[PDB]
Amino acid sequence: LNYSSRASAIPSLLCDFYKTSHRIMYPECSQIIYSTFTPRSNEQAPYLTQVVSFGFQAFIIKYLIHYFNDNFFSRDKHDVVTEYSAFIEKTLQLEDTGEHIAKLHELGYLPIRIKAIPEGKTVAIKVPVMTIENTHSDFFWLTNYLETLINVSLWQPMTSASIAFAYRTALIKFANETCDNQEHVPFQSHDFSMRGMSSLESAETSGAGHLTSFLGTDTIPALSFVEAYYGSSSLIGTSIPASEHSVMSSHGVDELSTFRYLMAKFPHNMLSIVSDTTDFWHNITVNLPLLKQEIIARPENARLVIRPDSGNFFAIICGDPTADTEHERKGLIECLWDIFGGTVNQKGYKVINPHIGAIYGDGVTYEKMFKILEGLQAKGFASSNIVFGVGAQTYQRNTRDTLGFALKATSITINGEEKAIFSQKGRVKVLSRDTYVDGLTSADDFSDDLLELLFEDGKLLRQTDFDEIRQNLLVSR
Amino acid sequence: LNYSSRASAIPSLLCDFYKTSHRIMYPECSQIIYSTFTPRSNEQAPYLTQVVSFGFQAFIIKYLIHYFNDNFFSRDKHDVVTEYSAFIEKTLQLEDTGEHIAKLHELGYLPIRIKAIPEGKTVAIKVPVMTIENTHSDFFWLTNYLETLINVSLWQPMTSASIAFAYRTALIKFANETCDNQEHVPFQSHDFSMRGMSSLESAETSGAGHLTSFLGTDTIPALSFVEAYYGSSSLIGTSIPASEHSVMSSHGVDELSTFRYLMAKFPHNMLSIVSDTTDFWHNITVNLPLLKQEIIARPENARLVIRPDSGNFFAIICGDPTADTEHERKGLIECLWDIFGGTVNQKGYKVINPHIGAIYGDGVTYEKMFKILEGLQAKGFASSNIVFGVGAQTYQRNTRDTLGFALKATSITINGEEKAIFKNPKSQKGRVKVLSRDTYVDGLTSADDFSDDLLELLFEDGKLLRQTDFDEIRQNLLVS
Ligand SMILES: NC(=O)c1cccnc1
Ligand SMILES: NC(=O)c1cccnc1
Ligand SMILES: NC(=O)c1cccnc1
Ligand SMILES: NC(=O)c1cccnc1
Repeated sequence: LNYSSRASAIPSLLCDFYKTSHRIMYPECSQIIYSTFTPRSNEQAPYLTQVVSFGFQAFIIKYLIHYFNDNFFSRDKHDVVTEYSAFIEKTLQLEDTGEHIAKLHELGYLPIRIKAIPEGKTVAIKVPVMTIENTHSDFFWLTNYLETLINVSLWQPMTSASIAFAYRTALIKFANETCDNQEHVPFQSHDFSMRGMSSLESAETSGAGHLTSFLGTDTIPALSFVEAYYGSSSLIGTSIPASEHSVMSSHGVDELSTFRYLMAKFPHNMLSIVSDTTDFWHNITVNLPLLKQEIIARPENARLVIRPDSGNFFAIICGDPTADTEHERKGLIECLWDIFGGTVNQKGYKVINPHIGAIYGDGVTYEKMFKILEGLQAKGFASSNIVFGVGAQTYQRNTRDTLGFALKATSITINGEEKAIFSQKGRVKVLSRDTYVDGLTSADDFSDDLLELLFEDGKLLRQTDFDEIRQNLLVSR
Repeated sequence: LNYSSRASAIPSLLCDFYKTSHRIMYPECSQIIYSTFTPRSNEQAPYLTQVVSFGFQAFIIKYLIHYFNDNFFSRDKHDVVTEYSAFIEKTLQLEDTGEHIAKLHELGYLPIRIKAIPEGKTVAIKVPVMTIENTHSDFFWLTNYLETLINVSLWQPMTSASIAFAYRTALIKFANETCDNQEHVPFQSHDFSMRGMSSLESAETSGAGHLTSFLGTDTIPALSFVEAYYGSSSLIGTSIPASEHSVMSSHGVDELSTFRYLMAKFPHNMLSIVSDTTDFWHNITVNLPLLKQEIIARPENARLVIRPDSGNFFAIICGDPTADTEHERKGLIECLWDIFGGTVNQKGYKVINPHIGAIYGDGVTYEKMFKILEGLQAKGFASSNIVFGVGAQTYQRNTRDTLGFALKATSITINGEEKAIFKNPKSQKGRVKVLSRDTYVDGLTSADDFSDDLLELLFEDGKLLRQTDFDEIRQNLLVS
């Protein structure tokens, strides 16, 4: 959209250094490189059984169209080539005249053709999600030249999106046993991760990935990102006012006043109050009873949400048999049940008085979330009683090997002959969610391909919005 | 910095959402918020015993100066404020006039004062590396508001630089035991990580951190990133021509031909050839002897470097005693020793013929690198015989909890009184002064001394007050 960052990365050198040397290492009369992008393995995260296609549109627009147009094709040819040549002389000591860079510049666009799975659709592990190839014989080198830029910018949004989807899967499973409806699920995983992401750019694409399965986020720039590259008719994401530790302790030690003060500031909004700044169980067992009348007086769409931020994840929410105190043996959810109202649903699980709520957002991971819900189900509490603030220990603590993303070349054309290069071999076609076929030539029939032409020769050929992406994911279930 | 990328982040909403609700939550007559950025623990990575200060200068310039000048202060004001109000309107159903945003805009600069450890200096775990506060009473909320952007963009460069330092420390330690000199050390950790970083921005700052201790990198944007924000007189980074699997297999299964083809293409440069596309040990035990004559004829400055990319990291390099074949029972390094020349140095370790080299860059981690070097020294091989391609399993496989980074507010001024704020569910209180490398004092007020503070004033009221270049950073780190 209408803002801008100053950049240093040279468009024609947006790669691993060694890719500059590959053009002349290729056989003579090389014409076409065909490559595949694949989530090859989930042994490091077996709960990720579906890979959610997400991020391509943003990547195409930001880098392949805008970054190259703004900083390469728009600039003067002589300056761009002289910079490339000069770099290769200082760093490495060889004469590269950059004549291939100039030829590309004269072309005016990337002779690149990309097919990808529609965003919001999902595929099994080991199924290709993207293919790329060059469309002009002189630029065989360009396909793999772009390998570095492709997955430095795409593996994170898909891993985030696929993690979000797996969370929702677990949350729906629990709602089917403990809850009469699933109205709470779009809000049950709230993105907390921004401050712990490795950079703002990683915060936008990972946050955007979370928004494909959930409405709750604290990463405002992820909202702005989804709006700039995808768009939707309704609100992209939602959030609530919430206190932080500095706010609580700046009000001193009488937290009974601070609770009351903060609740007056947000009379008609949902409001989270971090409650462990001084003495958590004092807040829960002493001040919450004193506030009960004021709590239940607030409108239902303005519930007070209690946020612990310390102690063992399971014991705080579900309780510790190892005692000393019953409040510690019962845990937060049972304590709120004792204090405030509640009902029992058709499925037979306790639902807390909807005037009070609870959020745990302290290093939340998938197995911690799962254990907590298993804990609550065992005590007879509906899974809708807890919200999870999901942070960097979920969305930052990944690598390209979480789902095993690799962009590997699988077919080459030399002197008019196409040969498979060595998983997959040759050109690929995706038949369903969990099956694909390879060993294909460019003459074969791709009519029934799930991979959809996306970008070719500088043009975005097919555009989606975030409403379509989210609908595609509903159907995926 | 003569390029630009298109941006989506709204300057005045560039934060955790709940920070927008915090301004009206603070006590009335709040004036100054003072915060510290501290690496509190290395329990998750005990090999990181020192924190390398790195990344502040670039962050200040890119974001606190350029991004806010380009996208906020230079913009309209009515448009900038209306955008903020409308967002608050959509998302909180609350009516915020955006006056505080307008007051910021009328000010023309961030009323912000920042002290930091000079870049390249080093600090013990648990010592604050940066403090920030507001310089204008109306803008207490601004300190709070910037917490999210500060560590979304600063913990990674410091963690990468701190990892690089720990690597170099280990390599120097081994070079001291096994090697006559340590000229090999600046190239022994080569940055492979770019494709495995989570974004280009993270690749730039992590790669920059790597370049503070090492010259070898494949992350071209990390070089030009260092160029733009720091500058350097000496060489920032270097690399060599090297093949990839797609190059090898497009030539087919006759790799002996391919080797000859590739080394003919780069007769006057060092050249790495990935060697496991079809049959690794066939290339090692058959093709390398057939090429020995051709290899050793190449110039000093143009060695061939063999790149394994599969198998067990230790077994490939150091050998597997349980293995069924003699070449596998010894390592790649002993095999290269048998095939090509070698000498024994003053320290008594074998140094392979410098016409041939070896690089391992397949999921390299600090203990993996360490185990391999124990492997080679146990065999009597100098630690200089191997180069490590260090990838995303080192620089992407981190979180902010690797070094325990936390940005906490420690002092608030309310109605002209400074109060320590803290939680007791590090726990600093008040203003901090770093007395030495490994010690600081914290119960301070703004009236105290602060002479000779290791945290040195860096940015104030829109101005970068103190700037370094990449040479000073490397010099500080050498003396460290
Ligand atoms: N209470 C919150 O909204 C929050 C957001 C991000 C991180 N921690 C807490
Ligand atoms: N209870 C919640 O949905 C929620 C959302 C965001 C932050 N804290 C709590
Ligand atoms: N051999 C190399 O230069 C290299 C660079 C990046 C990743 N893998 C290998
Ligand atoms: N310095 C080296 O040996 C080397 C090997 C591979 C890639 N880059 C550098």
